[PDB]
Amino acid sequence: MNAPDRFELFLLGEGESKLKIDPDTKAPNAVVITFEKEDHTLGNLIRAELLNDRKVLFAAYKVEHPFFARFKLRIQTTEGYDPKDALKNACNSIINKLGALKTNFETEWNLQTL
Amino acid sequence: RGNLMGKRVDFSARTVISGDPNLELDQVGVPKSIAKTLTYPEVVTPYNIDRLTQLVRNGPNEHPGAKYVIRDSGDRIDLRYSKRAGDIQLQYGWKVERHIMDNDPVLFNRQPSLHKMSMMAHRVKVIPYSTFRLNLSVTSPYNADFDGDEMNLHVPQSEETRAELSQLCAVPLQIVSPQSNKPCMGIVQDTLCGIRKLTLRDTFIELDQVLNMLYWVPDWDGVIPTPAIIKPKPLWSGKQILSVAIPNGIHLQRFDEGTTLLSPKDNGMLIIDGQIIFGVVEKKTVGSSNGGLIHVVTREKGPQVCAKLFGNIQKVVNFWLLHNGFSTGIGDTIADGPTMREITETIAEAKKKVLDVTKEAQANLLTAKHGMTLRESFEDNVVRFLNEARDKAGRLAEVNLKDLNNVKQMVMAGSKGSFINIAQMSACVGQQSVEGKRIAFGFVDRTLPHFSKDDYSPESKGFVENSYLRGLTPQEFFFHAMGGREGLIDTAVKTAETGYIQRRLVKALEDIMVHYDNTTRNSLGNVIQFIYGEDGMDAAHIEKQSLDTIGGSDAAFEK
Amino acid sequence: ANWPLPVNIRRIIQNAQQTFHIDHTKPSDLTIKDIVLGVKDLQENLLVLRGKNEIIQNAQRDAVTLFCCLLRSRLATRRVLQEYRLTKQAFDWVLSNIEAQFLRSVVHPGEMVGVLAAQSIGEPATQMTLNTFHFAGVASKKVTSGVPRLKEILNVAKNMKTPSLTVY
Amino acid sequence: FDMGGYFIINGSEKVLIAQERSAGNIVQVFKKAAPSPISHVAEIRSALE
Amino acid sequence: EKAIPKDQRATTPYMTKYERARILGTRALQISMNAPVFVDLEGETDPLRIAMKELAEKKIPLVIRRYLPDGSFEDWSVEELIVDL
Amino acid sequence: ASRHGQKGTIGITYRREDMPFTAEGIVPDLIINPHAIPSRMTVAHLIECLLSKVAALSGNEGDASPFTDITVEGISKLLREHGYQSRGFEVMYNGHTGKKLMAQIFFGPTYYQRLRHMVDDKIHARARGPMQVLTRQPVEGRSRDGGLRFGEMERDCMIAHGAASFLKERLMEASDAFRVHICGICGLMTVIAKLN
Amino acid sequence: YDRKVPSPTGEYVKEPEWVLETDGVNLSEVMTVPGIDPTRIYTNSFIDIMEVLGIEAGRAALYKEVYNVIASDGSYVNYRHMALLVDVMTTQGGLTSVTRHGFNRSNTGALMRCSFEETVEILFEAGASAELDDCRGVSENVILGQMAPIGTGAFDVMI
Amino acid sequence: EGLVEYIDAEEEESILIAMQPEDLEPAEADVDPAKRIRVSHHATTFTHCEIHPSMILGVAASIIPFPDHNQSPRNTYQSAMGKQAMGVFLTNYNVRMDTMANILYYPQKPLGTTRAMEYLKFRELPAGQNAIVAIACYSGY
Amino acid sequence: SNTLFDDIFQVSEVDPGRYNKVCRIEAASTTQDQCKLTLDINVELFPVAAQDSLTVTIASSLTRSWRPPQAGDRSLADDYDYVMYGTAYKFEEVSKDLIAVYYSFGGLLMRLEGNYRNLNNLKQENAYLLIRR
Amino acid sequence: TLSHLRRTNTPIAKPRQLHNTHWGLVCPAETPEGQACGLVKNL
Amino acid sequence: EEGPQVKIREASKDNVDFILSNVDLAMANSLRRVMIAEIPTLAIDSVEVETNTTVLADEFIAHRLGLIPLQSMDIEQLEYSRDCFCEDHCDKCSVVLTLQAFGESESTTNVYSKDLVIVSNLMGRNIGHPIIQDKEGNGVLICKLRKGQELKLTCVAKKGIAKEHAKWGPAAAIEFEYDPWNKLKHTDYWYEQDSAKEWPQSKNCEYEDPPNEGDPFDYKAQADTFYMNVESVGSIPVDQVVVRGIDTLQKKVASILLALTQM
Amino acid sequence: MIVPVRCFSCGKVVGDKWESYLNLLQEDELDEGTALSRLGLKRYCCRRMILTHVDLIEKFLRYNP
DNA sequence: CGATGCTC
RNA sequence: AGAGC
Ligand SMILES: [Mg+2]
Ligand SMILES: [Zn+2]
Ligand SMILES: [Zn+2]
Ligand SMILES: [Zn+2]
Repeated sequence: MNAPDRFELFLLGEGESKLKIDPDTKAPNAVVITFEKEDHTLGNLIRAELLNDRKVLFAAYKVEHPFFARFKLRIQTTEGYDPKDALKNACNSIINKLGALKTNFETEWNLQTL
Repeated sequence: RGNLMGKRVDFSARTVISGDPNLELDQVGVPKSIAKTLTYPEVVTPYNIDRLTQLVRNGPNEHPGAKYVIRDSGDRIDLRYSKRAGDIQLQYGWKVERHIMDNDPVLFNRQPSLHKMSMMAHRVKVIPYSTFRLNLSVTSPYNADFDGDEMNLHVPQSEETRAELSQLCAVPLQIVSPQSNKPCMGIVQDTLCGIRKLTLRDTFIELDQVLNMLYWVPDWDGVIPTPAIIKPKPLWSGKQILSVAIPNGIHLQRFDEGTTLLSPKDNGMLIIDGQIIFGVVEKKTVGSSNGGLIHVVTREKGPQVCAKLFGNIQKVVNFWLLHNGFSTGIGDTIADGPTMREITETIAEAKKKVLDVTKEAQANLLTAKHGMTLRESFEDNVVRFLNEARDKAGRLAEVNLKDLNNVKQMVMAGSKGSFINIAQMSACVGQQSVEGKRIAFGFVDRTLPHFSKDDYSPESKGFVENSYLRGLTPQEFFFHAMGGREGLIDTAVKTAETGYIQRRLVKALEDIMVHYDNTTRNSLGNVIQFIYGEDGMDAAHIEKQSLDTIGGSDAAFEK
Repeated sequence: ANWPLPVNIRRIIQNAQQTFHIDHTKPSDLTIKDIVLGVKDLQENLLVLRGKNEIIQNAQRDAVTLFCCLLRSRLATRRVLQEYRLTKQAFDWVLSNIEAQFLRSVVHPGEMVGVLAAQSIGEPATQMTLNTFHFAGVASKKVTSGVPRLKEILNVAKNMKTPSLTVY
Repeated sequence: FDMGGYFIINGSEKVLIAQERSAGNIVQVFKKAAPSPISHVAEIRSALE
Repeated sequence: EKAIPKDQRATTPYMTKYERARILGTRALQISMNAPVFVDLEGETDPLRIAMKELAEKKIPLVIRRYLPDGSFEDWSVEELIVDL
Repeated sequence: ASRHGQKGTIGITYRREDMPFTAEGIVPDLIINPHAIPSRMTVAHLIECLLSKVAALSGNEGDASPFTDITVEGISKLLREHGYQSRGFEVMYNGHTGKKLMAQIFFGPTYYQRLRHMVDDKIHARARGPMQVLTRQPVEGRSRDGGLRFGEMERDCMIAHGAASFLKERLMEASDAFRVHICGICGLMTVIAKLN
Repeated sequence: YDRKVPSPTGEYVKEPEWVLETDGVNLSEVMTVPGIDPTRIYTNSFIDIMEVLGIEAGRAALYKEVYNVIASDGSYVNYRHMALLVDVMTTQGGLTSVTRHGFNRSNTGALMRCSFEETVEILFEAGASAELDDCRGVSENVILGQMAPIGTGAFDVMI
Repeated sequence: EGLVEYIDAEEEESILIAMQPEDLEPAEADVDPAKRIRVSHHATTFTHCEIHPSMILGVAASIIPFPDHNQSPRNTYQSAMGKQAMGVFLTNYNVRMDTMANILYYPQKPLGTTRAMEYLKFRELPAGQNAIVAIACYSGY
Repeated sequence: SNTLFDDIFQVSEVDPGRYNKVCRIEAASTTQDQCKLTLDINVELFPVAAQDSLTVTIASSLTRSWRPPQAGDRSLADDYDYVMYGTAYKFEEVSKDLIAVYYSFGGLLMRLEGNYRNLNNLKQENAYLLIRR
Repeated sequence: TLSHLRRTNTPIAKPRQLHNTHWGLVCPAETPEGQACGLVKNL
Repeated sequence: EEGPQVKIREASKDNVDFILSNVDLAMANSLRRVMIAEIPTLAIDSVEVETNTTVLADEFIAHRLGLIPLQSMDIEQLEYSRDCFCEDHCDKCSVVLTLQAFGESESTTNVYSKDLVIVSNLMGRNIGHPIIQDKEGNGVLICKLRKGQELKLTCVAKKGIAKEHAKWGPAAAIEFEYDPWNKLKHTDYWYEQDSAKEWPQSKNCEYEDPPNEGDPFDYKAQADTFYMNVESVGSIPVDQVVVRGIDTLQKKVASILLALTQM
Repeated sequence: MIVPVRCFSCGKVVGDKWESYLNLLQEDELDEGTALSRLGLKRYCCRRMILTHVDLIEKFLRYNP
């Protein structure tokens, strides 16, 4: 009866935009990104990758309530480094790793019988 | 009684309740359908006209919308019907019966309303799904659980009526209760269990998790505290990260058993400038306790800050615990082989002590003390022996439970269970009673037709030697069932009896209030007390304090 | 010694101790006059009833009797110097804090104390488990308690179940 | 799988609930309260079967 | 008549919570009904939040009639009453 | 509810991925709180689970009959024989992170019952509606769109709070309220209402 | 019995003492028995304490009894609440019960008393003596649908 | 053949009943600590023996797995709820025109059964499902 | 500054009071026959056996938000194998000359007894503990 | 259904209590909670 | 090839056992999640009932029809109806199935997923064929019919993901384990006497060296080796369940990268 | 009341396995546990699916219309 | 002359 | 009446 449609988990509803970049007020060179229609699959993966970057000082994600998909990603980088750039590299790093894994599996799969 | 003192009312709602770890203490989860039903009459002023026109455009089926527009004639325009429903151009002085929106003060209630705390103003949070959602720490004043319970919501219709709720009846204002001059809300369940676990000396957390826990606190200053460890890897202690939830200027000192400022057992409590120095955080600290972290925080920083404190502690602990986990299985009721051997024989010597007193009674050697029968003194002894037995066997079991034992963990946290629970589940259920006496001879000279006549043995008169783990025998079962039945009859009687008592008390004191001369009078103006409670102090603004002149030796006073 | 009283003095001290950055190494700038006469003035300034007449003057004096007993025991010259190690600054602040916190602790005319008292007793009565007391073991301990007793009391039962004398 | 034992009155399934009563033609003696002038009482509730 | 003059007023110089709640409510009702505001609004639109500011800046032109149990009363202005709480 | 006086509602629903998981990829259909266990002393619930797990693994019916010689040790010995830790504990991984949970979970099948009276069959809300003929007060029932009872006990809580106006509003604006004409002399409702 | 007694050096010390517990009551007669401490004599029959020692002693013994019921359960309620209840039962000079026999007979408003018990009959005798209801009571204002002199309504607000 | 007999509470008063057949009357002359403790014999002048002590229970209580390992009121609470549990009340549900009917899509016979359930036709008309359940502190929901 | 206190201690006892990652150490200085130490050490990352010789150092510097080590070119007063940061909580005097200082390293407690603490160990939210060999 | 068909009612010293004599005759567990507790029985 | 490494242990039409080395746990998990929730498949999303003289209810049957696995090999060459420019559904966004069954024999007649007949124009792509892994070639018993019972209905199968409804799951159970010796100390074993004796040894212990009793705790160590077993329902082959999982995740990460360009 | 299509917990297709299970029990004279394992129902969630299934449809088809 | 609150 | 905390 009061159940939201299941498409509302992965589908942006008119007005909602994927990313929302809000500059953090508490810390310098810190930003807060609101990802709409996303969850732990992207939140954890991106946050865990940002940690591998030495110029990244802070990286944490949270899903404020389970009812809604939206998560929040806080990034604080060193002076000179734009947190948006750190997010970009984190993403590219992931895709490169994913690309490699795809080929590696395909190569191994083709050696197999049954 | 049914029409004047109380009556059926408009702007009311009712549903099944649910717990929400992500809702604020003073908040209430309102199903969008309910929000869409219940309305507030808002007058058109230049301050709101822009919002109101948009809400009127949204109509009765979209949430931040409305149903009915009242004009300077008193005629309602039904927004769900009406040809001009999408046409309406608002005028000042007109009222708009808008839907219930986020942050509206509403009166939340759970029956029976035995308290002023069974009715509290909450901040609306319009949410999906069919249940009313509420913060777990608001559970106790309401005396609510989530096993099918239903709660009532009332909507103020006046500006002054909504002021009364927000300024008098609001949840944060109700934290420290005048009933027992202590807080009436504290940290419960998962949060209480997890907070102990998180707060141990062994509990250390790494950067990746720390930053996640840090970010979870909304108030967070954005400053990463320096780790307690800077050796091969930075490692933050549990106490450290939880201290982020505690505001600055918070001081708390306790002392438990062997607490010695060097707290060897990690007991007692020491919080300085809102940094937990030592001591495991449990019920005495974080519960609804008299001198607790909660009582202190409300008195020091204020209700609005203390209400926020529930959320911050909840958010960290719930998160840490979600990633730690906590369970309970049949394994946590299992006591060690050697322990059972002791338990079994502890009961054997008890059975023997009883036989000996029986044999003594039968030999006419037993002598009763003044005031009681030889049989009354006998029965008194047998029961003493039989209770000692259960208590000894239970202590034998509790001692054997490892710090990793989940039931022990819950008891230690103060989240659930007590000694008896451990005792009855793992060691021995014990003696059963009906009318304060052991199982009576319902049949002529016997408890059951499986026994012979004139049998006063523990087994014969309802002593459950076995634990719930081992299992009860048919005799033990039936006897425990007789004890249980008595408990249910009493429950049904107590619930009724106390209800009538409550009504009488309320009716007899209705009209007593503190007048403008600090005096306590009734509707006739008759004096009941010249100074309220003999000091003219409000009960919520009072706390247990030591009078340092009364005690100690004469020399110690002098020194 | 432990009794419910308004104004947690221990907490006010701890607050001054941190706020003013007290150090148990440097001597205080206080005086016997500053301490003794200071706390004496604080007492002369505690209000519950603000009337300037004998009856009310004495009524007011009575209400603060126990709180001043606490106040003196906690703000004695030895303790202020040897225990607390307060400065004039931290002392004058403690004194002004108590006065304000006390006036905040006072009941507000309007408080519906009758309903409050009724519900304050009525609710825990509802929470009472078993008429069969913990004294049921020994026969010379059997006195009617719980909800049955509470009923005997409230009705002013002429013929009570366990009439007893306690002779010292 | 139906077990019967019920009736069908105007299409509605009716159960006759078993009724507990004290049996008749039983002699039973009772002591009477402290104020009462009668110490004990012997009673029979003689019924025609 | 009956009354009590400004001098000899023995009641609390501090505002009661009940006095505050009614004061804030009655003023919020007026603000909600397009009545003039005696304070400089700073993005404020909520009748209660405004009344709270009008109380904070002591610009609420209202008087409390404190009744004593004999029937007599004491008139205290929102301006003179201490709002500690 | 379980078959042990263990009644409870759905708090939330989670999809397979957010749910915690076994290294076998087994996931719960239900998650009950450890806190429902100690005080309730419902040891049979725990025994049933252990037994049902061995039963599901062995393809036999579990004998959960009362006065028998079946023991937790007996079940435990058979469960370990199936390659599981004898007391029903299982290593679980956090659905969100994939990381192993520090604590092991008592996991296994248990017979649960779907009970009548669901939310949608209980949700009521009224913001003005039908009034009773005699009293001129809101009707009684969800089906008839009735008003919720603001009983005398509820009245007491509002008195204790000192909310005099909210109390007046509940008893007037919401529910009743009527305008009658009173005589200044006899003070009776005998005044003939000839409006306009 | 256990007793906290000040030692010759100042500190409170446990000094156990012989105490007699009785089945039945005759306070007046027992207190005059030589060898007892008539100052310390106690009875759970607060009515007997009232009859022998006075209304003020009755009040003390009445609170002592109410306190004990709450304390026996392990519960704690602040003194002032029970203090008020006891004082109410006490102000009339005797022991006023919290039943239709005690408080409902009091000089209070006709409409405020009919709200409890004996509803119809309370209103009949009110119409027999032709009672004037103050309307200064909670119940009457509740019945009348007016702002009662409770908290918010205790004072008047003027321009 | 007079191997079994009908006894009322009045006659129950004149007889001595054994609980188990064997276990209560064989002979006398080590044990399993997991098994519950029993009182042996002492009274050995039996006139009757119980068919099965689990027969002291009735319909609702007969559904409970191991009630002998439960606190007595939980067995009572369960008995009240079993009647609120939906399953398959009868095979002809599709043929009856009745005020309210609640039918479970996929009823499941419990993995944990009672010997008394055979006579109560529970495994043939169930009122629940064997849900894989974790006792855990997860999201705190 | 720099340093505030330094000494080589002799391990008397190593007790794991119902813990598996932490141990409470009892020690006395090799130099001063009056100086004592009571400290909780994380034996999982720094194990300490009985009768060991450990160099205990108390410093004050090598403030604001914590930055991850970042190997880059970062260098602090660490030539040790075990570092801790904590707060001072009690400065009790144990008879005339002897005095004791209480430190908490996120709940890992430290008690240092002696007399030469003097113009060094002060009332600070600061204090770093450094242990080598 | 089976349960309803095996129900008992007791109209009007200690009827609500589970008596020893109930053994093998009336269910020791199955009774309603409150008001009807001990008066509504099951065979 | 660069970063993460794969090593297949077992491979069949229905399962893949593999060691996923040189990967971050966050990745291994995000991959496990995406295989469960975000791979698009084809499933019946609409049932129009013409006749139902069956013992079962319309929606009961309808619910089962959605659970029947259908070929989802060429699922990428089928549009999501919500993106399709048609009025409701078409061949660019859906597959239409027919179920016509009548119990002719006195004996009980069974209705199988083999009985669903594709009526839509597939346009040469491998889609909508009811997945049959049955020995007898029947695959999934939809329902049973009596002497003269009848079932006549029309099914519209649509593209979708498990996140919306579990019927769209290409995958069944994913076995997932790392650090079989608990060297990382990521879990604290519950025990009575001995954790080692009481906890059964994992099959993946053979693939890692034991911790060795006389060794101090490896604090710096992190999980980089994962033992997995991806099980396919049938709609998509096992290799593809994994590949498409890697691909879907890759796409959503690229989606975020592109959203940054849009600002 | 027909074998559920797919196991509630994991999703492994079980609707195609009932008739096979029944023939394994009757014709092959095998026991439930080996029968289930021969159908490849390794995890206990898949096992409870079939083993606990009560096929009420057969009783329902017995009704005349 | 009382007799828990709520609900279809 | 019948039922849920
Ligand atoms: Mg409840
Ligand atoms: Zn007239
Ligand atoms: Zn299309
Ligand atoms: Zn499965």
